[PDB]
Amino acid sequence: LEPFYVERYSWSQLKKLLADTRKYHKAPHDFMFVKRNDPDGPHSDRIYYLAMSGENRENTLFYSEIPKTINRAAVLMLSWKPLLDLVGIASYDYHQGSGTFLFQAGSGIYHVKDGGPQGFTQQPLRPNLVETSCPNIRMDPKLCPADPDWIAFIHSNDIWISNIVTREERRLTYVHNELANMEEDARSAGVATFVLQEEFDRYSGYWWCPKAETTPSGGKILRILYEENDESEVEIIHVTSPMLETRRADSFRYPKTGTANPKVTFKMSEIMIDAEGRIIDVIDKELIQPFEILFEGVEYIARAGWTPEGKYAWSILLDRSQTRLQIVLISPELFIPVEDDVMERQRLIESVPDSVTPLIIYEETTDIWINIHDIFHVFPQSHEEEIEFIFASECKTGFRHLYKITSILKESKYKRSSGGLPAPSDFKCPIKEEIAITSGEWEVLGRHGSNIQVDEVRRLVYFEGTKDSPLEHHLYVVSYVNPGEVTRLTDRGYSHSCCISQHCDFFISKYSNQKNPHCVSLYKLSSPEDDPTCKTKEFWATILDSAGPLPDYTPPEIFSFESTTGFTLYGMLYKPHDLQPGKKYPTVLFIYGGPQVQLVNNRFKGVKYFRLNTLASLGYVVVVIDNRGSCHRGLKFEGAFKYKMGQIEIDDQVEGLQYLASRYDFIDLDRVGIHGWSYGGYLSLMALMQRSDIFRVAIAGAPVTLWIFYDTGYTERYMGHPDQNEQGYYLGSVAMQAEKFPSEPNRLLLLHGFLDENVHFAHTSILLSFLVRAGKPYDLQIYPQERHSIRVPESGEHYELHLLHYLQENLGSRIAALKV
Amino acid sequence: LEPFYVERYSWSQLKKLLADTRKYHKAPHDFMFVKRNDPDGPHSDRIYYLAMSGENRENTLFYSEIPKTINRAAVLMLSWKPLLDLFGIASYDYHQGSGTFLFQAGSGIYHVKDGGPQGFTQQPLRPNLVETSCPNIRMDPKLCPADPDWIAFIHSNDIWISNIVTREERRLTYVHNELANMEEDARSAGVATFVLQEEFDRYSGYWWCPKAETTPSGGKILRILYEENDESEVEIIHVTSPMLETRRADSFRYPKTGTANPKVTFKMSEIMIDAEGRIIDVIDKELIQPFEILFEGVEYIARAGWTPEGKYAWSILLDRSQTRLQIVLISPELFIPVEDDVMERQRLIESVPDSVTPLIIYEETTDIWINIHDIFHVFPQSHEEEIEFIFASECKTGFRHLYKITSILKESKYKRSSGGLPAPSDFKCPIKEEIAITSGEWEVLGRHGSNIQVDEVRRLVYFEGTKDSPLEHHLYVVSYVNPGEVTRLTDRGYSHSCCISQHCDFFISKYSNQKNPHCVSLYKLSSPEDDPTCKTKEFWATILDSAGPLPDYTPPEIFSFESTTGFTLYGMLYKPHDLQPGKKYPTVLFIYGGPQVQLVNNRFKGVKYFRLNTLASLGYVVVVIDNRGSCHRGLKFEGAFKYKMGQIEIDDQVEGLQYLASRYDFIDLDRVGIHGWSYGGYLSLMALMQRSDIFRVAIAGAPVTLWIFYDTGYTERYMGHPDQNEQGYYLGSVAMQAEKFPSEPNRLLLLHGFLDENVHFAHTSILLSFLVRAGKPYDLQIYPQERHSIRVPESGEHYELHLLHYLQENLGSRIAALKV
Repeated sequence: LEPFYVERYSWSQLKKLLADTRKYHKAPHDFMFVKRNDPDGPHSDRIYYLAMSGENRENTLFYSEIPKTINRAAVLMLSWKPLLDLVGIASYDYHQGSGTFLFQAGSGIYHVKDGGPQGFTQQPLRPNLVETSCPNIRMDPKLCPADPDWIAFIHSNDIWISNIVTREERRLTYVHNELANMEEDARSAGVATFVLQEEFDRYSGYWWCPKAETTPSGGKILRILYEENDESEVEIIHVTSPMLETRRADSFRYPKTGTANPKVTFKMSEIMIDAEGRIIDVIDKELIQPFEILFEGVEYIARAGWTPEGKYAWSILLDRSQTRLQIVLISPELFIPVEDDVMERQRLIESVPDSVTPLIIYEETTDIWINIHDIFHVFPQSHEEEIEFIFASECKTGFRHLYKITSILKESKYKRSSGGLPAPSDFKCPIKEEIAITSGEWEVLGRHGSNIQVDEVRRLVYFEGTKDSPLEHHLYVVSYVNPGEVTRLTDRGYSHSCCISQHCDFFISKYSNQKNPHCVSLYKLSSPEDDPTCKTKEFWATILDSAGPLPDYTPPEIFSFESTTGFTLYGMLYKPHDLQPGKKYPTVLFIYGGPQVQLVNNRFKGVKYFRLNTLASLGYVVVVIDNRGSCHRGLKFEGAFKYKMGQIEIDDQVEGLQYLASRYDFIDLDRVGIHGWSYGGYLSLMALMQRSDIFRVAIAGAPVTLWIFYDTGYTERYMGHPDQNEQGYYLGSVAMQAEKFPSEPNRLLLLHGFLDENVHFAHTSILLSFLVRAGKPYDLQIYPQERHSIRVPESGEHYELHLLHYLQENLGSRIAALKV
Repeated sequence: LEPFYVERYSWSQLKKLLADTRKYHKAPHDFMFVKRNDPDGPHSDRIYYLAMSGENRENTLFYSEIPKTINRAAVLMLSWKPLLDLFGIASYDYHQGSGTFLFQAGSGIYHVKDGGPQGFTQQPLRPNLVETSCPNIRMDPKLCPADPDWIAFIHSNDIWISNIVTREERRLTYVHNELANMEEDARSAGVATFVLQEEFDRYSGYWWCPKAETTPSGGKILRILYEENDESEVEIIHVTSPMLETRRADSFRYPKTGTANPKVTFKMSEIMIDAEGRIIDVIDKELIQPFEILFEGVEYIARAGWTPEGKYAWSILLDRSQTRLQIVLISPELFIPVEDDVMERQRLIESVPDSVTPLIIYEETTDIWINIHDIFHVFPQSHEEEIEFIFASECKTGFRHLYKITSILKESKYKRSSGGLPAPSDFKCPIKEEIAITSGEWEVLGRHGSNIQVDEVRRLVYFEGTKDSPLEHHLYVVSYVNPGEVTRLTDRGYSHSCCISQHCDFFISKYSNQKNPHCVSLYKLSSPEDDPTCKTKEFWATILDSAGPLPDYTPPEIFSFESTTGFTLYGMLYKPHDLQPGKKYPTVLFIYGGPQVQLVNNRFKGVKYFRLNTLASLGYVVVVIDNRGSCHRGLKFEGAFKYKMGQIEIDDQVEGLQYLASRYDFIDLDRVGIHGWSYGGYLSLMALMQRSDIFRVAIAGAPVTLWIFYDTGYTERYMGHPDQNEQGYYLGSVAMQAEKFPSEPNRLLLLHGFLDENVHFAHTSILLSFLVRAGKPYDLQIYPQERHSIRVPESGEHYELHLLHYLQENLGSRIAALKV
């Protein structure tokens, strides 16, 4: 069986090849339905959404008209109507009673009105700048749901509010100083700190109370819950400033694993507004006892918000190890004004009843980890001493499922005036009811936009899950009263990502598969008159048509194999284009292989993984395998590498590789390469360390080389604290095992964005430090202008060019074979 | 001619080859002569000196006995007797009258006596630790020459003094606070700042007055001249900290070319002491008028000290462009106490006479630049109206020569009482006499320890120079009264580094040549009875013996050629070992090429440049050429590249390369590589950029890629201010011309110490950013533990390993030909 050697192009020629194939190459999202309520008009709804409409175009608001009826013989294509007059807009708020949109576009915060009592526009509206006296950029703007005249935003790590008709502007928090350096002033209000944004996907740190309390004089009280962080004890790291001329570095509060997270607490801003819409006074309030006493054991505020009527604030709270989750109701009466005078302050503590107390309405544990999600729905309060809610969890069965829970709002055993600390269980509510709404060997999805929509009239819950296949996401519906069978609403053969109307009579799906690029289509939901539980769908219109099967892109084929570990493991195979019979080709394993990611599924890969096809076209077999630890296969599948990251993943990659090599004799196992970014770079190094017999070259992008360098939230989920897993951290850190790398050159390539604040460059430089100490060869490429991703096209072009040339010169071509 | 190809050794074989050739592998310095004064004893002198006894041992004081007579049939090897037994030392201080040594060894400052009234030890001495209350490390200790009980030192950028018998310890300056961080507190006293240490080789910023003024009470006043620096307006730069696990950078005051140098002034500390050694008071004193007014146009305090009688402080002052030098006498009466009260301060200003004024006893200019040196001898004052001194200069002829000068210390035309400002020439002293002691097309040496020694009895001056050859330094002697014949004292055929005993009856030479490793020998000076002016020498004893003609080292041969530019240029050629007939070999140009350095001379290159021989043993031609700009050829030769660094150097390299190619068939001009560090790395990049027709590969170490990033003292000397040389700065900066690099890979290797504070790593990172932008390929090696030098052995070994392997794979071997 003869070895195929790839065509040996020059650097200039490969640049041309890449530029030519690139030359040919954002979908609508954040949908919202608003009813017309016009009996004579032809339209039932107007949908609003964010999209581009061009390769080089700002992301902006559009609308389309949903007609009451359609021509069912034809296919309706909805025209995109620009909502606004002339990157861009990333998200938007809406208040339905008034029609007020609010959004940030560049530095400015703007608002328009459509769909309210004002009616529906037929032409682009003019964005109205919310004026300000704040010198710096305003971040994270939110409408007050109780009063759409008021917004809030962050300026220099403090909370501000601004009235968009009276033009009044007030600062609510005085925690940060814009003029002081960060080393001395490390406190913020209303802002999620690094670990929360990066490792829990919480981006805001303040929440409007959705209802206004009326006052005696005919005014009102608006309310804002917010987290206040003190990062004074968090370690300070320096990362190189993008302006390389300065030869300077930015300071950065980075809680590395096994060191202090920020000191956190809850606060409440109480804004008194008079009859004319003007601020009487602002009273800043704090918890009656400190956070550590009321919420024992809690490290992270994972999520937060309010109940629909604004009676209680809620929060989802994690312990340090992230094996215990608590859902806690927090009353506004737990908050007292911040007081310097101890005499007046002691009176305010004694004035608040002992009956007012935190209410832990739910608690769960696991000995794997808590995966945080966005599913949490709270029904209206039927009775004063009860609360009903839907939550999702992997803790019961090891797959994420929905549960309808009723908890009893009991007065606590603990009395505050007695002058003691509460026992752990004193705030725990008892569980009256806990019904499993779903179950099986498959999960409900709750991250990255996936959530539930609850029809309260027909008593149903729409959700996304993996019930039909782990390679496809689908829309499902089921009753939450008499949970029986689960009706799938999307068609098989594509993977779907869906949005359901607030009115529960429509859903939109963005869908694709390996062959076809992503589509976006609208579907009307119907039920037969005799049974509202039973749900059917009908195609209504196309929002975004697929480009169709692209020329010069051959998709891969999805394979599987029964692993010796007792799991089916899936993969993607790109056959090298124009197979010559009786010839064996060089192979390139592309890998990520860490938690919270699945690379192998029935989705279009011709956008993001286009260069895998380019490798196939030059004569490389390309393989991708989701090893144990990847998502969408349940908690036990995910848990396989708890305490043991780096030890198992390459066994699955090799087992899958050898499966393919037996069934396909065109795979040359003497010329295999491995490449990945972040965790993929990490495993690319482990592959070369552990299995140098199988892997000739390894190309590691932004690799974790040393787990002690990575943050608290991520590293302690999967590896625990470093003091209690000394062997796991050692075996999982490539920089502590530099002697295991080859003494042969032209096998190791390290790639790194120099400005990376996520996986610090330090990971690479310390690896290099030990490789140099151990007399080991390496190749290195730096991207001086890039962080963790590659954003500037020139850097990405150079990356791809160097990668192809490296694979050619050290793996694929005939000159590569001669170098040994 | 058939092409020779070097053997393809593996990475492991090359490591072994480098380790075997290394397996077989700091001379005596800082000499001092002390007379025995023992008529009955066998020894005339004891010599003390710093050295390293073994390979891995520390640097300490030793001594040897100089006998009154010698067996002239035999060769006396002096035995090294350890002075200390410490339960290291970079320098020491000594007081003749008392016999007190003072030195720093590690964190401690020590004192111990030998060779005065207390006698001469016959075994190692255990030193006495100086007591302190200071928490941080103490720097730059100096004995008071007027009282060996008193020492000074620096602690946290302020001057302290302490008494080694009474144990009194007083802080003299209150200019820096260690508690406040670097960003806000930028003042220091007694310390030379960055630029003056790197670019002017001044390491101290305070000078003891050599004499004590007696008080009528019975005590005395001791004085310390010092410079006070304010670095507030100097730019702050961040350099990666050596502890890579911290992921932090350290702050550094780095005055980049075209920006503010430190604000500098002179101060005077007056220490009043009572009759029995106790301090009475300390008065800190400042200049009567500001530094800028008294010393118009002066940027740099290049050198400073006192006249031997202690009457005047002196200073050598440069303007910003470093084309004007002034020697200035500064009376203690020009200093007044520092006063807050403005009325009491104006009393003190008026209490100083108008006759007391700064005295500019010498001034010179040049169209090239002033090279600062350490030669300045002031004779005793016979008349109070006159000062006689010897100074050296290149400004008269273009070569450095000694001049005896007499200046009239006149009363100035400027009066302070008049209430105006002094004009430029008001402080200039008229020149009574200016005799040239030496002359010719050759230079006197005044840097790196080269200096003069004056014999005031015989009226002679000993010096070092290039008179006999620019490839050899030799010791000479000449009269300063009736200068004529210059008598060489060292033997032709070696290059010498010498020092003369204070008593002018002995000199020591460290000498070597191309064939023989370095030796150190003692020679006795004497005169014939008929003429004290005449000096002869005789070999007395060896201090450090030769290793002998070194096994497995083959030295190069020095050559020269008559350049088209009108100068003879010198070079070194390493012929390949086992030179086959009718074959041509790959060539490696090693380069520095910047100012203040000469690579080609008659010295042993088998230690520092041992690996050039190793390259020749593998079959490489190695060439080194001293292009125009290199030192030891006069100021006109050196000035060739003024305003245009990087534009002329490679022309000379290539001319010398073509000269060798026409005279030797074995040089294969199709396979020429270039390599150097610092300025050599810079020129290696320029070589590939400008002349890719000549040079196949370039290995750039710590390269200056961008002259705006380099400091004031160096860059502005050679290139002027950036506004006055926009094109020279552009053309001289390789990062600004990234498009000129090759589109072929395997031609450019970048080497850089990651922690380099001198040539910042940003030179590389910025070059790489432009190379990425221009789609150009590069190879990169980082040394994460190294600064500008490569100190840690592992880093050095890896560098040598990787460089050999790179040259093999991309220049020398058969695979290198097939790669193109």
